[PDB]
Amino acid sequence: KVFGRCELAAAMKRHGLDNYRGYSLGNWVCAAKFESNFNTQATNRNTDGSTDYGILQINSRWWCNDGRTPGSRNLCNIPCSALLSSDITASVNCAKKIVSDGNGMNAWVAWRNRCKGTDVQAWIRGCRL
Ligand SMILES: [Cl-]
Ligand SMILES: [Cl-]
Ligand code: NA
Repeated sequence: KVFGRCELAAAMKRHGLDNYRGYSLGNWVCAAKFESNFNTQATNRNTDGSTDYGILQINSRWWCNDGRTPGSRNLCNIPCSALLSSDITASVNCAKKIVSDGNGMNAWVAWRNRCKGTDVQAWIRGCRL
């Protein structure tokens, strides 16, 4: 599923990502924009052999099981395919664990490089929330 911008903002808010760990909703929408262009089916292979899955490009080295990432973990206790669903629940629940891991949203390199320190509220401007 390719979400609309305000559609995704609303779904993230309903799933409790608004201000989760202090990160306002626009931070999460911005991260999703640059990680996946709002496409739940996005996948990308990393140079280390792991793969990133879903709207927030959650990696299989630590967070989900894809059966093909040697020596990896599955700390969200989910198949990576669950992160590709039109229903964002699994991605949100795993993102909550990731963002609590110690480095906040810096876990998402693209958030650090493209969202952090910017006017992230623009990503939710105009949305009925
Ligand atoms: Cl915001
Ligand atoms: Cl933080
Ligand atoms: Na894994």
